[PDB]
Order: sequence, then structure tokens, then C-alpha cells
Amino acid sequence: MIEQNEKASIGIIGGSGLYDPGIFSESKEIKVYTPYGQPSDFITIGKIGNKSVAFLPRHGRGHRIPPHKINYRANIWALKELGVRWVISVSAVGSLRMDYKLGDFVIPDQFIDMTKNREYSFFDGPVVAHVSMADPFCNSLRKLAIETAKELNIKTHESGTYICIEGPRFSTRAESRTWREVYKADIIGMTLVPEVNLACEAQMCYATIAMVTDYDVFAEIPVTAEEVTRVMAENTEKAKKLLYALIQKLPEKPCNSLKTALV
Amino acid sequence: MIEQNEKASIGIIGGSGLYDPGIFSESKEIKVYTPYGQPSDFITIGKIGNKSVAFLPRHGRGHRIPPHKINYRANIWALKELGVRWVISVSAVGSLRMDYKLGDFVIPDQFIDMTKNREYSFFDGPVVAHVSMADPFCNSLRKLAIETAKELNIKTHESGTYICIEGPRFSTRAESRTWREVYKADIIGMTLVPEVNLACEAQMCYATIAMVTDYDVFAEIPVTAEEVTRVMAENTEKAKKLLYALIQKLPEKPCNSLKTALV
Amino acid sequence: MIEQNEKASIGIIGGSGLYDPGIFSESKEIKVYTPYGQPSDFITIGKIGNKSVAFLPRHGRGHRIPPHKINYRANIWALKELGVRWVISVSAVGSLRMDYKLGDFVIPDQFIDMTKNREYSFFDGPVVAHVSMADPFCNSLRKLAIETAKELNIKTHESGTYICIEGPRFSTRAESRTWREVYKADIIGMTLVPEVNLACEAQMCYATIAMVTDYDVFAEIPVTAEEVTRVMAENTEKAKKLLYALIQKLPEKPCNSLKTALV
Amino acid sequence: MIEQNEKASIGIIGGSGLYDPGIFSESKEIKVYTPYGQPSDFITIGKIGNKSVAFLPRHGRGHRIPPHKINYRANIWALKELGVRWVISVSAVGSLRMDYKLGDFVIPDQFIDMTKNREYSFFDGPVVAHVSMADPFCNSLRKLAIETAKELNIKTHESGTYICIEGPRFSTRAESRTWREVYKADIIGMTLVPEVNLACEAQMCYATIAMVTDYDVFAEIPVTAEEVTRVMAENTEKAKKLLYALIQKLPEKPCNSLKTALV
Amino acid sequence: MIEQNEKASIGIIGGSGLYDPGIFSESKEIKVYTPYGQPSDFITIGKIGNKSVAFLPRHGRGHRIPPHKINYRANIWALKELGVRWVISVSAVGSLRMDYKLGDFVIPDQFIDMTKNREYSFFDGPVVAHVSMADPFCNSLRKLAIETAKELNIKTHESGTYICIEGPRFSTRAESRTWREVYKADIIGMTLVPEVNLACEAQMCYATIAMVTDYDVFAEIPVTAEEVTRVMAENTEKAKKLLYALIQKLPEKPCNSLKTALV
Amino acid sequence: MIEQNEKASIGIIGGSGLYDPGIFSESKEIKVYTPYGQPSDFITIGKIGNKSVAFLPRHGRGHRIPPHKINYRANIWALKELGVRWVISVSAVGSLRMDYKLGDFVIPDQFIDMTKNREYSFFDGPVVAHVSMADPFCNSLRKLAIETAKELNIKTHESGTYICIEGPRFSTRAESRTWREVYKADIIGMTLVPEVNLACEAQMCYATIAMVTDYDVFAEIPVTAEEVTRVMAENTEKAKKLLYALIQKLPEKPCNSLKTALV
Ligand SMILES: CSC[C@H]1O[C@@H](n2cnc3c(N)ncnc32)[C@H](O)[C@@H]1O
Ligand SMILES: CSC[C@H]1O[C@@H](n2cnc3c(N)ncnc32)[C@H](O)[C@@H]1O
Ligand SMILES: CSC[C@H]1O[C@@H](n2cnc3c(N)ncnc32)[C@H](O)[C@@H]1O
Ligand SMILES: CSC[C@H]1O[C@@H](n2cnc3c(N)ncnc32)[C@H](O)[C@@H]1O
Ligand SMILES: CSC[C@H]1O[C@@H](n2cnc3c(N)ncnc32)[C@H](O)[C@@H]1O
Ligand SMILES: CSC[C@H]1O[C@@H](n2cnc3c(N)ncnc32)[C@H](O)[C@@H]1O
Repeated sequence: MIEQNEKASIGIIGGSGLYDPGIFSESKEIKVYTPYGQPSDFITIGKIGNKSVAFLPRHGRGHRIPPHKINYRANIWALKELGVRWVISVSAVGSLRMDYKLGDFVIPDQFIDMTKNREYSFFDGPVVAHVSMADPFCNSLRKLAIETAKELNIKTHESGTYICIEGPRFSTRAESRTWREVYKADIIGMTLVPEVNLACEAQMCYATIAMVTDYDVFAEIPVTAEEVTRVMAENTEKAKKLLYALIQKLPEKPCNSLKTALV
Repeated sequence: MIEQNEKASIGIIGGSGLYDPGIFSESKEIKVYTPYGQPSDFITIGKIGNKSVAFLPRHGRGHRIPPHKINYRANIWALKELGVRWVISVSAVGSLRMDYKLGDFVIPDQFIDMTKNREYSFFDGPVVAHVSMADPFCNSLRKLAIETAKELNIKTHESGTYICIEGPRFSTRAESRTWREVYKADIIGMTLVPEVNLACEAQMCYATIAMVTDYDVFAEIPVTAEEVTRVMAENTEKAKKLLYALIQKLPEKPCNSLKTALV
Repeated sequence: MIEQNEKASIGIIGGSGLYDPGIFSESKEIKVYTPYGQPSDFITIGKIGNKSVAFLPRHGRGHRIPPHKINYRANIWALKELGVRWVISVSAVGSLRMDYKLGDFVIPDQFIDMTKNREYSFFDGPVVAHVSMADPFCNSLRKLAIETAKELNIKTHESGTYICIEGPRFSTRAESRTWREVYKADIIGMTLVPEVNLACEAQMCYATIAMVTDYDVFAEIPVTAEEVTRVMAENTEKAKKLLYALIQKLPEKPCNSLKTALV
Repeated sequence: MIEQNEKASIGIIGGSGLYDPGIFSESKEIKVYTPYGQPSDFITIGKIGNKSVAFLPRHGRGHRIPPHKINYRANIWALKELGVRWVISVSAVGSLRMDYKLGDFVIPDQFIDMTKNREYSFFDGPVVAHVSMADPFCNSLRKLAIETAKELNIKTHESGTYICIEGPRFSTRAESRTWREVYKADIIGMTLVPEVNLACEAQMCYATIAMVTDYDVFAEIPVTAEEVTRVMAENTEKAKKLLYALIQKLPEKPCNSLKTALV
Repeated sequence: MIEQNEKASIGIIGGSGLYDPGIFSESKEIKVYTPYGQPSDFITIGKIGNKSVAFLPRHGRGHRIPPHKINYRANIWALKELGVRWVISVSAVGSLRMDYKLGDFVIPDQFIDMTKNREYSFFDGPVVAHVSMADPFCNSLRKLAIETAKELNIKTHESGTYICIEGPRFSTRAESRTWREVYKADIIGMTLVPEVNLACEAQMCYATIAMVTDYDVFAEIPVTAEEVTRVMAENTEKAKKLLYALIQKLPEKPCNSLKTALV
Repeated sequence: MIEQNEKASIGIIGGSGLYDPGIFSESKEIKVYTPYGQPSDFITIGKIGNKSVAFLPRHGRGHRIPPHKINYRANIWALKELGVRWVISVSAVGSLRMDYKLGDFVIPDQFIDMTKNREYSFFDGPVVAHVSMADPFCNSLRKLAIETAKELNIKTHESGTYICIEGPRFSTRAESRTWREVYKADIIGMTLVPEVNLACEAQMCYATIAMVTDYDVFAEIPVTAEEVTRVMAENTEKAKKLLYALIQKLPEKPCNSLKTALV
């Protein structure tokens, strides 16, 4: 209902510990209209290299919004209104495998949705769409993220299955044994779904750069929120280097089409 | 979330007894995406004179949707997606005054909102808008409707205050005495608000052509739904003539000030 | 979805201070299925004279449910499932006129609805109904209540307009001046609407026996909930006498029809 | 709240590609009252052989309603109001196993519910019911469908586990590996639950005739909505023959044990 | 569920144009737990004179929240958790009378609630409370605000009836004529209710200092949001002097009694 | 919003068949305020040994509330307002293994959450909390329950994984094979989650004493509600002895701290 005059081709959704992306030189905060209400915070917009970039911290100012209350539809709609084509999510995840260590990055290629109470789509009728998500993340952006990590010599696992749980509580030992031994998941978090599905419906090329912040229930002391924030803080510098490099590497234009998903 | 390639500059919203406007030569029914879900029915789009017109029966097929359940936001959003600039509403109303006659048309110029359970705006945050509605209807469209009625010699009152109630029940005698003797309203219905509000927020030029179908509680036998449908049916031919003539009379382009409404 | 085996032709809905109607000899409490969930409490069913009567306290056990949270649709649906034809509501009201004194009964004949956001109907589509409520209460039951009061020599005003407010707060002085000097209301409460409209939609013959429990904002000391309960308690005996007598006076069968209200 | 005069003993719920069942000789469309609002479309009622049959397309006209927004409670309630005893569901499913072929029918005998956002029951209190669903489908109807397929020589698998997902997106590869390799499910869809749950609560004898329309993520090119519609269309003729024959084969009367399910 | 260690005895709720109260010398922003979710923004807490004061802008950062979406329950709950006893609201209002001029302050003593879509109470059951609000504002705080304005020689009307409308649209001319001539209202706004209700239920002593920012529909050019912000900006300095002086004038302790409101 | 004068250090939440705990010598029923509305019933408070104990039947009077509609947040909030530190849940569960026999008690040590439609937390923002629940039950309370069962020679399994399903329907055979063979669950119920979550967020020490009432789908006749009630009734006396003994064995004070869970 409002003409959006600001434009950005790349959107960055920051997770825990990344309220300030540390990637902008000059920027401003803007309010973006959505028919779903409030995005998590105002959108920070500014130029990086030759790119206009939009940033939104999914938990908002002061990490005031828990995963189950994030307005995922408003956040993705706001980025679409700005003309965003590429969406880079940076998240904190727990590792379900001894091989994915604290501070390691992971560029997942699959996910399993264990969420419960969310709004999963922009298409509630009369235009019905069933998007394919066999390979849920954008391959070209995943490949560019992997190349950037290799170029910067930042330790990064090139694949992984992300299991998304509802939260806000962390998993019981029985649940985590199920996630690992059975669902064959590698990392765990609470925010990927429905963000990734909505981005696909919005015809964006979305990928996640996850950083392992804890070993879930598997280390001598199980995961606590304090641990997650502390570990993410120790690794913000590397995350910002990776992001800054990846953003300049992206080509102009890259789920690209809804035609075969529309009934 | 999907590109709407169908286009219409004029939108007609049909009320009771007007499921088929009888104004189209060639037409088709389309599904229009909205972030609010389902409009009342598929929209009928077709050309009249040199105008592309979109028609929507607000109660849907078979008059299946009561006033309090109409998805007013989806209906106005759908028309906006089609590029509609002029919205003509045709409605059935009760007369609260005895000098009017059944079958007379009224082009109201004011309203009093007594609704209770509705969603009144497209602006829920973060972009706050407070539209001015001191003169709630579009003056240019009201004037063209009045000129059309004069040209066709169709008895029409050129002003009036519409009191919109919640429904679905009709008013008690005590409420109607208040509406007429204290508020000084002229006509009464259940569907004007929030339709008019939303059209204004969408920067459309909206006007209502109301048809007196009953005398509310004031005749020997009080209003019933059966009476409303019966009287509306006796006057549909005149309504269709008025509607057909008005549509061709409209200029290409005409609440066009969201700028001063935005905080 | 449940076959309701128990039957009652008369339903009593008790308001403030009437958890125990004091009218049954033998009775039992039953759970009644409704598609709207929970009625205010289990329904007490038993015989009085030659009639099967069902009783339900609208605020539930311990007056645990405030007016704005009462499940009016479940309460009326439960009585319909039992075969109830006559519904007698007993309520506590404030007086807006010096002539309607504490302890006086009032059999209202009109109402004005000032409630906000309650659920007003059983007809949300696809079967649309617009019931006529010009004379909102059942005339035959009002007349029998008046005759019973006259026979018992219980002081009772034979007409009156009930203004129903949302609550739970009581009115400001400016609001009460408006209800009286303007809307011409006589008594005030918080529970009549939507109970009366739902009963009409369910084709029952509904009437209210109201008892004045306070003078709203007009006495030197404005109304408090403590006053309402105290005054109601001082007049329970008279209320029970009136109820017991009216119940036996009712003929077998008496809004009687929905035909002309169905679009 | 209104008397339903129309009656049918058999109800058909059509899925994707089955808006027109092609089984009626003479029929009409009716609006059926429900306390849950709108069924997916007006019901089509007509006689076939010696029986009255009711048909409802679960996605509505133009496939306007996605799985997660279908009013399952209104659809089943409407069929119950009509007196339906047998409910035959025709649905499109993906095969999770490669030994099945596109176009094969499957008469499942079990399901696994992975839905997330739905209303699962008609019993929300005060009448609590916990239906048994160990064998979720009606055995007598499944057996009659299997006999019909054998008599018509239509290739049909006589058992199978249906995993019902939330949608509207299709599954990721990691999710589908879990559904097949771990859960051992055979077919997958989005509409079975809570339709089957509700039909059991309504004491109906429900069974699904599923049509394999894709191989989910397992063929060279993963499932798309376009493929589902295309394959369904190629096999509608056979589905109509099976339906027509089954309907005439059913006895007058056959989950009719609500007694032991009521706490 | 959280122990709140921060404390303030005075709370200031700032309205339009008052995001920065300009009264703190040293302060910090805190997050306050509420069972209703998010207050409008973090609460600014700091010392002024010998008082600890808490400030909350009701529209949030960047005036991102419209009146109909403000979480009034969370805002008042947060102030109660901090130990607030006095609540001073500063608001922008339209004048319905030509002698209450632009920039004049008004200390209303009554209100009329015309809101429609809000949550009005903290008491939804099982503890039922009906607060008595005949004189809705705290007399002692009103009297101190009036004394302060007199001492500073700031033009202020010492009484007035505030009519609260739902918004976000402004009133039609017919509604405004009704508010003035019929309801006898003096000023109009959108945010007083339920804020005042809830403060009374929380046993706080609440008063409003209103600033006339427009003449509603009565000047040659009707009210616009642009005008409201402009006039408010022209008078912020005076509002800050009034506020600063009143805050220091308040006694340590003063609706301070729910006992008689409890059923 | 009101001061709770009543105090209890131990809370007992009773499940199916335990409306009357048979543990009190003298007690009374009280209404406890919560910002979430209605707890399942009035809270029974009384003395046992040297302790004040609060009891709440989670299904309410007459087992009127099914698992999916229980107001878990109001029940745990009410116990917190009373000062409860220890919470003992007594529940009915199905056994997924043939060596956990009818009437055997189980003190689970883990759970798997398969619920779908519930409110899982007290922390919806702005104070975000992610409680750790690797070992979801209070170890000290579990150990005391186990010691009590040993002292009374009541057959009890000292560990076990509880899988919580949504209900109200019972599981299909395919789902149950999955819970056992795939998730490695031992017992199954519908009420543990979110009760346990919320108790941990409220910093209470919570444990479940489960009673095997059926073999789910694994016996010759699958579980029915009638069986669950019958088996629970056959073992009520034993459950009451365990409960009475455990209550007196508890020390004054024991999820102890939220500090590390707060972001
Ligand atoms: C700041 S602590 C909470 C955040 O941690 C992320 N997270 C990190 N480790 C885990 C884990 N082991 N399980 C689930 N979410 C996790 C979640 O997405 C949530 O937003
Ligand atoms: C078909 S009967 C119901 C319709 O009648 C219109 N209507 C006609 N007369 C009246 C009246 N007297 N009061 C309220 N609505 C009326 C309403 O807008 C509603 O959609
Ligand atoms: C027990 S105190 C609250 C009850 O008092 C009734 N009531 C009595 N007097 C008044 C009054 N003056 N205004 C509104 N409701 C009133 C209302 O319907 C409410 O259920
Ligand atoms: C018309 S495409 C969408 C429909 O496909 C059905 N469907 C077909 N194949 C699959 C599949 N592989 N996974 C999930 N649903 C499927 C679903 O029930 C949905 O209503
Ligand atoms: C900033 S423009 C919107 C604000 O103006 C206040 N307001 C000012 N003048 C008026 C008026 N004439 N009618 C209603 N609200 C008004 C309202 O409370 C709303 O938050
Ligand atoms: C009185 S029958 C319903 C209750 O049975 C408990 N229950 C007992 N056995 C089972 C089972 N096999 N599966 C699920 N819930 C069960 C549930 O928690 C529900 O509240």
C-alpha cells in the first residue's frame, strides 16, 4: 500500500550475536511497510562495494524477539519490497556431531522441519502454490559462500542437515539422540523454518551461513543460552570477514520461478 | 508475491441482489492474490465501452458471506493489484426517514461507524497512517453519479448520512430511534465500513450508490431480509442502467494524499 | 456430534448472585456438547411442576467468568440441544433513573447494544441470516412475567430500555449521562448482548427479569461490585418466588421462525 | 441452527484434479449450515443408482483453498448434517517407493500425522472424546474399494501407510529420506489429517482411494505441482469408473463406537 | 516469571511527538518481562530530583505502532512490575470546540469510550473485577498537574471530556458533529482507552496532560497527521517544562483499592 | 494484579481418574489470578504433615477439558503465585513395551515432544529465555519418588521416555510402531508438554509419576478411553498411598535458576 523507493539487491538476516553486522560504511534505518505488520526491526540499508545491501536482525534490538514469535512473513515481505534477490542468513547453531566443532562454520544443504506453531507460507488462497524444496537452499549462493570461506581459509563444513525445532526450550537428551542417530541431522537451530520457505516463495536465492556455538546435549555440560552468546561473540570477527567478502563476490542476479508450483 | 498482469481501472463492488451486475459483454473470472487471503469470490474482469472493469460481489456466490465475515482487506487489496482507481459500490440500505420511498437511490456524503468486530486498516505498523475522512467519499465520483442519475431521470437523493451497524441482526426500535432522532442519520446498512476506509488507504476514489430497500423499524411491519431481497430485485434494472452509464462517463483518472496521513 | 438424551423445555440463565436458583427439588448436573466449546458450567436439569427445566449460571461456579469472556454461543447452543423453547434470564442491573429503585424488578422491552468485539451470531456463512430484533424480547414471555409479578404483588416496572456495555469496568459519569439523557436508556448491564440475539437465532422465546442492584453513577456513592452482590443477596428470595411461579405458568409451547431472516 | 431437509447416505470428498467428479446424472448445489463456518464449496447432491450422494471438492472452486486452510471441521459437519454414513476420499499422493508406478491407485490402511497447524477435533470440552485410530480407516469400505478395483481390473495396491505433511511446500530430500527409510511410509500427501480424524469422531465409515501422481523427491526431477495436476488428469477417467462402481456397491449402512471413546 | 530489580515510583507514557521526553539527566534502557508480550519499546529509567522515573513512548521507536495495535496490557504491566504508583500520560488530541485552541493544554476529567477492537482488562477470570470509574482519572494527580500549569503560567483548561475513537482513520464530519453536539465531548484521541482502565485495575494513580494539536474537522482544512506532528513539535518545550516540574512536585505515594471491585 | 495471600510449597497436578486426590484432611477451594485466564479448576489448598499443599486436576471438574485445550500457562502460573517449589504430576499413560504392565508405575527421566498445537512458554519477548532441558525432570524429586515406591514396595520402573502426542485421538498402529521402534519411547501420553517446560521456566522442581493404564495398540484390543479410566480406577488407592508418603518426605526447598537461560 506504500511505494517503496529504497532498493537493495542483497539482504542479510542476522541471528544471535549479530545485531550489528559490522559491514556498513554509511547507512540509515528505514521502516518498511508489510501487510503482515512489523518486521523484527527497522531495515538498515547502505552500499557495500557496488551493491546496495539491506540488513535486518531477526531477533530485533536487544534480542527481544524469540524464534517462535518472529514475524517471518513481514521480514521476508519487507526484503521483497526492497527488491532483494539474494538473502544471506547468518545463524547460531548447535552441533549434533563431534566433527562440527565450536566456531566452525557450516553451509547446510538440507533441513528437517520440527517446528510446531508457525505460519509457513505467503499463499493461503485463492492462488495456491506448492513450492518444491527438495534442495531447499540456493545452490549458487551456497557455492559462492563455500568459495569465499576457502579463499579466506576459514574452517567451514560444506554440507549439513539443519534440524529446526520450535523452542524456546532446548532439546531433551532423548530428542537429541533422535535428531542425530535417526533423522541424521548435523546441526540444530530454531529459526531457519519458515524463513527459508518464505524466501523461496518470494523467489529469492537464500542460503545459510551457520556457526557452531555449542554441542547441544553432547558435551559434559549441556548447551545454555549463555554459552551460545559467548561463543558467537568470540567468532564475530570471522563471521564479518566472511560476510563482507561474500557480498562483494555476488553477481548482479542469481526458487527463481513460481510457474510450476502454482496449481 | 505474484505479478498480476490483468488490469482494470474501474472496480464495482456489488451488494445484496447484485451477484450478476448485467453490465458485461465479454468477461472472465480470475483469482487474485492477496496477503489477506480470500476475496469474496473470483473477480469478473471485462471491457465496457473503452474501460476495463473488475467486478466483485461482496457477499460471494449465493450470498454466502455475511457482513461481519467479509474479507474487506482482501477485496480492496485485490482491486488495488488490478490497478483500480475508481470504486463504485452498489448497496441495499434501509431508510430511517419517512420522506424517502422504497426504490429511491441515495448517494451518501457522510457516514457514522457503529461497527464492532472488524479489521479497519491496512496499516498496522511500522508505517503508521491516519487517513483524513472528514468527507469520506470521493467528491468527483459522487458528482458524476449524481449527474448520471439526473441525465437518466432516476430519482436519487444527492446527500445523506449512512450509519453502518455490525449485524447480522437488524436494529432494535430503541437503537433506530437513536440513529434517526439523535444522530440524524438518513440510511442504514452493514457493509460500508471498513470498505470505504480501506479504499481511501489504497488511494482509490470510492463512492456508494445506495438503494432504499426498506424503512427499517418504521413501517407497520419492520424490515426483514426477505423484504430487502424483494425490493432490491424490483429495482435491479434501474441500478444496472445507472451503473452502465456511470462507468462510461468516468475520466481515465480521478484520498490521493497518503503523504500527509503518514506519521 | 453427540446425541443429547436429556430434554428440557424451559431454560433459566442465572446472573450475578444466582448460582443457586433455589427452584429445584430433585436435579442433576450434566455436561452438554457444543461446537463452540464450554458452556459456563454444567447444566442443572430437573422437574418443576410438570416441566423439565434446565438451569445454567452464566458466570459459572464461583462467579469465575466475567461478561466479556462468557461463551454465549456455547450456552445458547447447549440449551437448544436440550430442546429448550423458553429462556428466562435473571440479571442484575444498574438503574439510570431515580424511579427504578433498588430491589425493584424490571421486565425490559428494548435494548441498545454498546458492547465491543463479542461474537454476535451463530450464522457466519454459508447460510446467512439477519434476524429482526425491532421488539427484541419475546412478548408472550414478557407478558407472563408481568402477570406473575402482579399476582405475587412484587414491585416491577413493565417496560424499559437496557443498555448493554462491554465492561468489565463500570461507566464514567460522562458515559452514563449519555446513556440516560441521550440514548434514553433506563437500566444498564453487561450480559444481555449477545445472549438475546443468539436466543432469537435459535428460535427461542427469550425474556429478561432484571433486578435493580444499584444506581450506577447517580447515587452519592457510585456503583461498586460489592454493592451489586449485596443488593442482589437481599432480594434473592423474591427473585426465586417470581421464577418458581412463572415457570409453572408457562404454556407448553410459545423469533419463532427463521424463514424471512434467511437470505 | 437450521433444519437440513436434504439427505445423502454417501459422501465423496474430491481432491486435486477432481473438482468435477463426473458421476452425477442430475444434481444441484446446496449451502449447508455449520457452526464452523464455510465448507470448501457448496455441496453437490444428486441420486446415483439407488442412493443419494453428496460431493464436496476439498480445495473448492478453482482449487482456491490450500491444504493448510481447508475447513475440515465444516466439511465433515456438513456431510454429517446431510446424514452421510460412508465417506469416500479421492486424493493425489506421491509415492515414496520406487516399485509403485505413476497412475497406480493405493487404498491405504495406516497413516502417520506430521501436520502442524490444524484443528484436529470436534471435541474441545466439556464432552471429552479420545477416539481409537489404531486402524484409522473403515475396514468394510476399504474392502469394498479393493473388490471394486479387482472387478474392474484397475491396478491398485491393497495397503499402505500415508504420511501427511503440513505443506504447502513439498518435502526436502532429508525429510523424504526420513519418511521412507525410517518411518517406512509408502505414500505422502497433505490433506488426509484431520479429515480422517473428524470423520471417525462423526461416526462415519471413511476410506481413501489415493492416486500416485509423482515420486516425491526420488525421480530425476523432483515433484512439482504441475506434475501432480498433469498425472491426475491422465488418470481421472479410471478414477471416475472406480468411484461410480463403488458407490453402487455400497450397502445401505456400514468408528460407530463413540461410547468407549467418551471419558 | 522474572524478578524485576529495577524500581521507579513514577511512570511517564509519552504520545505523539514525545519519543524523547527531554527530562532525564542520566538514564538507561531496560527490557521488562510481561505475560502479555512486548511493551511498546524498552523502558527508559533514571533519577529526577529525588524520584526514580520510568518512561515508555506508547508508539515505540520511530512511531512504529498505531493506536489500535499498542500492547496496552504489556505497557501497564511493565510499569506495575517496576513499582510505579503515579502514571502521567502526555498526549496529542484534537479539539471539538473553537475555544480550546492549538497549543493549549487540557487536563481531562472524564472520557467516553468509542473504541472497538481492544483488550480492556487484566481480569479475564477466575478473579472477576469490575472497577468503578465514575471519575476515571486520579484526582490528586490532576490537581497537581493543574497547580503546576498555574505556577508556570502555561495556558491549560482544567476539565474536559476526552472521546476515544478506534482509528486509525480520523472522524467523518458527521461523526465529529455527533461527538460534540451529542456526546458533549471536548477533545478527541485514539489512545486513552484502555490505558486508563488498565492503570486503574493496576491500582495506579493515572492522569492525562493533553495538548490540542488540531481542530479535528472544524477548521477550514481538516486534521491531518502532518498537522498533528507539526503542532506537537511547536509545543514540546512547554510540555517538557510542565512535565519536569510536575514530576518533582509529586508526593512519595498517592483506584488504589481493588477490594470493592472484586466479585 | 492481585496479592495472593494463600501459600503452598508443594503442588500436585492430578490427571485422569484423579479428580479427588484423597490426601487432604481439611482443605478449601480458591480462585487464583493469572494473566492467562482460567486454570483448569479452583485450586484445593490444605495441610498434610508440616506442609501446605495445593492441588489442581488438570482436566477440571468432570474431566471437562481435553489435553489440547488445557490452559497449561494458567495452571503453572497459579502454582507459582502460591509459592509452589515442588510439583508432582500424576498421570495415566499407555505402555509401548510389553514388560511395562498395567498398573505398574513409571518415573520417567526423558521425553520426546510430538505435540502440535500448544503454547510452549511464558517468554514471548522482550525477555528471551531458552531453558535447558537435557534432563527435563527434577532429579531430586524423581529420586524421592523412587525411594518412596521402594519403601512402600509398589512396583515402579525407575526410568523411561515419555512421548507426548497431541490428541485427542489415540495413535494409529503405524505411529505407535514408530514411537517404539524409531523414537525408543517407553510410555505415551497427551499432557506432559508444555506442563513440564513451563514448570522449568517457573523454576520449579517437577516430576511425573505415571501409571500404565493400557498397552496402546499392542494388546489384542487397542486402547480406548473406557479402558484408561477403568485401569486408573483399579489403582487409585495405590497412587494415593505413594502420593501421601512422597509429600511428607519432601525437604523444605529443592531448573533452580534462569540466569544462564536468559539471552
Ligand atoms: C541465543 S540462545 C538461542 C538461539 O540459539 C540457536 N541455537 C544454538 N544452539 C542451539 C541448539 N543446540 N538447539 C537449538 N537452537 C540452538 C537458536 O536458533 C536460538 O535462536
Ligand atoms: C439481504 S438482508 C441483509 C443486508 O441488508 C442491508 N440492509 C438493508 N436494510 C437494512 C437495515 N434497515 N439495517 C441494516 N442493514 C440493512 C445490509 O447491509 C445487509 O447486508
Ligand atoms: C457482580 S458486579 C458486575 C455485574 O453487574 C451487572 N451490573 C450491575 N449494575 C451495573 C451497572 N451500573 N453497569 C453495568 N453493569 C452493571 C453487570 O451485568 C455485571 O455482570
Ligand atoms: C496440486 S499439487 C498439491 C497437492 O499434491 C498432493 N501431493 C501429491 N504429491 C505429493 C507429495 N509428494 N508430497 C505431498 N503432497 C503431495 C497434496 O495433498 C496437495 O494437496
Ligand atoms: C500523529 S497523528 C495520530 C495521533 O493523533 C492523536 N489525535 C490528534 N488529533 C486527533 C483527532 N482529531 N482525532 C483523533 N485522534 C487525534 C491520536 O491519538 C493519534 O495517536
Ligand atoms: C481418559 S483417556 C485420555 C487420557 O489418556 C492418557 N493416555 C493413556 N493412555 C494413552 C495412550 N496410549 N496414548 C495417549 N494418551 C494416553 C492421555 O494423556 C489422555 O489425557
